[PDB]
This record gives sequence, C-alpha cells and structure tokens, in this order.
Amino acid sequence: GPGSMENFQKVEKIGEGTYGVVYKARNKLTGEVVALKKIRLDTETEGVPSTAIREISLLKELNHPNIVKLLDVIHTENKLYLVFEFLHQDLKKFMDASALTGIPLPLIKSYLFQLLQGLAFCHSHRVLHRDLKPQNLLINTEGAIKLADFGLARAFGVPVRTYTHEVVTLWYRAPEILLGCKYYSTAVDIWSLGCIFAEMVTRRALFPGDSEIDQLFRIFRTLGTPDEVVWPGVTSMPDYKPSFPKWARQDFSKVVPPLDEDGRSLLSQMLHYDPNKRISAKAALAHPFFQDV
Amino acid sequence: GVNEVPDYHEDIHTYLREMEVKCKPKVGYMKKQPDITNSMRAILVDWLVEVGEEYKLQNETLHLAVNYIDRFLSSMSVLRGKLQLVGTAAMLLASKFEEIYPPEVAEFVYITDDTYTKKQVLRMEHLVLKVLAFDLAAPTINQFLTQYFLHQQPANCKVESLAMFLGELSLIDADPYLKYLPSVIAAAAFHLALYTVTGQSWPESLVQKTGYTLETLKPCLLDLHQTYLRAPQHAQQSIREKYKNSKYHGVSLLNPPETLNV
Ligand SMILES: COCCn1cc(Br)cn1
Ligand SMILES: COCCn1cc(Br)cn1
Repeated sequence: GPGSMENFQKVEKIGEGTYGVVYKARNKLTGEVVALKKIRLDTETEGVPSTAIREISLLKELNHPNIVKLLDVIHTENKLYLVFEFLHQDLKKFMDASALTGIPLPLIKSYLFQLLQGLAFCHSHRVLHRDLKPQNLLINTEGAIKLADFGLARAFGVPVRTYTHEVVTLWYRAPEILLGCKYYSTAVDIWSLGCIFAEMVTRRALFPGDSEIDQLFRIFRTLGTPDEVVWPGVTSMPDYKPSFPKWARQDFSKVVPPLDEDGRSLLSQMLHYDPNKRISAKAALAHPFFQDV
Repeated sequence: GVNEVPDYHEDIHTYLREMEVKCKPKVGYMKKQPDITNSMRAILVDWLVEVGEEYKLQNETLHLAVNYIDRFLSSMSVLRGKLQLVGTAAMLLASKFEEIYPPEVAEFVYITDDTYTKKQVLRMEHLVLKVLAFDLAAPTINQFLTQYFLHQQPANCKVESLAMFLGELSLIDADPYLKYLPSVIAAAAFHLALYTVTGQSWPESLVQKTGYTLETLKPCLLDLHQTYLRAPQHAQQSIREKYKNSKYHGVSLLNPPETLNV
C-alpha cells in the first residue's frame, strides 16, 4: 500500500520465528508505533510462502478491534514487510510475569469476552484461526486483547472440506483433530479458547500433553473418555481405538476449582466433546458469565 | 451441524455477496486487450483444467486461478506469448492459498513445457500479487454452490456433480459469463442441474436466502442452457473429459434437457 521503510525507525527486536524477525518500529512522520514482521523472499526458492499469502489476504479483510490490524505491506523483489499495529505484550508473558497471585476475575471476563468477539468476527468472515494460544493473543496498555498470528489460518467453505491435519499447537488442539476426523470446523477455535479460559484462571495449561496420544488421554482423564452417548460417531473415528482406557468424567468443579457456577457452565460448553454441541463464539457472548463485564 | 456452520452461514453468505462485487473482473476487458482474445483465454482455462486433474488439485483452486487471471487482465495488457505465464502464476498462487499440498514451483515450470523459467514464474507471482494487492480470498461459484446444495430435499450427488460441471463450463467462455457474478452462475447451474436430474426447480428456500428467482436468473440460465447443449461441439473439451470420471458421477454423460419451460 502507501509505505516505504525510509519512514520507519527500528527500535528493538521483539520476537522471531520461521516467518522471520519482528521489530518494534516508529513511523517518523506520524509517530505511530508499529510491529514490522520481515519475510525474506530472497531466501525463498519457492517464491512467496503460503503462510504469508494466507496471513496477508485474510487479514486484509478482517477489520475488528480484537484482531491485530495489518496497516501495510511493503513490496520488494528481495523482501516483504508486514506493518502491524503494535501491542506491548502477549497473554503468556502477562500470565508468567505479572499474574503471580492470579489474574483478577474482572480482567479474565473482559479478555475472554473480547477474544470471543474477535473469533466470532473471524467465523462470520469464513476464517478459522487454527493456532489460538496465549502466545498469539496480544494485550495493550488500554486493556484490549487481540487475536494475532494468522499464519496458520485458512478461509473455509460451507460446508467445510478436509483441511490440513494436526493443526493447532498440541496443548490447545481439539479432540476431533487428535482423532483424525475427516472434517473440522469453527468448533476447533472454540476448544482452544476453552483451554485458554481455564489457563487464565489457573496460570497453567489445562492439557499439557507430550504426544497426540498423551494429549488425548489427558483430556479423557479430565472430561471422561467419550462414548456414543456423549459424542455420536466417536467410536467410528479414524484414530479412535476400542482399547482406549475408559475414564470416568470427573465433576467439573474439580477441573477448575476457583471458577464459579457461570464460569463452569461456559467452560463446559466450550469443552463439549461433540463439535456439534460445542458452543459458538456468537452464542457464548450472551452467556450469563459476561453479565457484569 | 458444525461442518455446515449453522451459526455463521448467513453472515458468510452475505459477506461473500459483498466480496464477489469487489472481486469482479471488468466485463469488457478483452476488447481493451490488443493481442489476446476470448478464444485464447478459453484455451488457457481449458489447459488449467487439465493441470488441475494431472496434479489432483481441488476444483476451488481452479476457480480461484481463473478469478486471479480475469482480474489481472482487467488492468494489465498481456502479449499472447505471456498469457500462459500469467495463468501459471495464477495457478501457483491459487494452489498456495487453497491446497494442503500445493505442487512445487518446479512442477509449475515443468507443465509449461519449458516455455518459461523458474525465475519468470516467480517474478510474475510477485506481479500478480502486486496487481491484486494480495486480495486472494475471492468468492467462487463453488463457494456458493456448496451452500445451495444444503437446500436439496434430499441430497443428490448427480445434482451436485452436474451443477459443479456447469459452473466449470462457464469459466471457459468470457463472453457471456464475465457479465454474471459467481452467485448468479451458481444459481443457474444449480437449477439447471436439479431440473435435468430430478425435474424439480430452484427451491423457494433459496429464494429466501438469495433473493434470486427464476425471473432474475433467466438471462444467465438461457446462456448456461445453450452452453450445456453445445458442450460436445465446443473446441475445448477438458471439462467434459474430466466429468466422465466416476469421481464426478460421469455427469458429463447425462443428456441436457431440450427445453427449460422458464
Ligand atoms: C509481544 O509483543 C509483540 C509485538 N507485536 C507483534 C505484532 Br504482529 C503486534 N505487536
Ligand atoms: C501464444 O499462445 C497463444 C495464447 N495462449 C496460450 C495459452 Br496456454 C492459451 N492461449
């Protein structure tokens, strides 16, 4: 769009990754602080990466206060610069460093309510995030929290076709993916948010598995092993095995003890086994838990 | 259920209806192209149909590529010698967007029969991305079709595949199909398929959803119906060959209706 690196002054490195390096930077004409994510194309024998093509194309369309904004894309034969709205921190760092005796209930509710707005906005625009985890949720000084990192996102059709498997960072990954289901939908993003809701309360991951099978077993031991009653089709799923241990569902008040009745209600609806019964972002915005937000 | 996103399908439909208007090519674009013609475009699209089947690409990929091509040729004048280069870069971009496992760039070079270089393919990819301003999440005929399909009482795979086929046929012929939005062609294609297979007509529930009626679809339908009748005589045949395959229920072998009564 209308940008040139000559108008930016780099300030510090703020993060890295396969994508590449991200810098905090300052617009010298307007004063705006931005994050610059550099994607090297000169190092690319396969042209512009598919992650970048998705991130840019999908973010161009998603203008929402709870989705980080793509302000610009600077084109070079050698390089590609994504200019983002800057946010000081991510939820993981806020949890590790400042939330030592906890995140207060008002702030949990506020963040979860904003995450659902952002996610509902994604789903209404036929976009799955597919990597919702605290590291990918950015907070500012004004109390906003915003979905970021759409490198693993995908534009879906209705109904959905088979997409890439084993998506989502394992701790946040929905049982339908772990069971090799042919089709997955908006319900996978809700599962992730459910895991995150719990994590904001306890400051610890809900299901920290070391393998797909360990992940499943941790879930099963928490919510009980699913059967044809709780989840029709489960026993027909490609990576469902009849040998799976059959764990009793523990009372939900034990899963996240400090959580209140409304909290527990909402969390249970986010972590419903059957993707068809799992609550939508849109529906969850009306849940009583948010009454006083 | 959730695979059909009950809570989002209207939102999504409405949004695609908006976006198909933004992503629309210039209807008159070929007259302003000094060196290329509808006939050359038809050859290209037909070729891209073959490339998709050789590499077992999704039909969505095919529709996206054509969208990229038509938009690009709406603002950029191209010599006949380079039309294939544009098409190749479009297929690459579409594959990287839509495929789980896109073909590697080298395979894209290979299919062009060493007409172009790896370097040429990648620089055009860059150009197409510049011209389209990375605006790649375009609504296709397929995205509409699959939603319309949820209104069959009950589901009929011959209907679905035939509709897909007719939609694909429209990609080949800029005249007249550039003048219709994906959602309207999909409507025409759905009704024609449904009529041909079951005798039934465009459902009222789809009148509720779309606001389209047989009245409003009539122009497109008369063109699609003629395209269907003449399809065995078209110079381009790759879509018909493709739709003989059992994967698509051999629908290209069904007989078009002689009249619509519409
Ligand atoms: C944790 O701070 C990361 C800074 N940042 C990255 C983007 Br994209 C926007 N802001
Ligand atoms: C020089 O070639 C004529 C233009 N053309 C190429 C394809 Br593929 C289709 N049309």
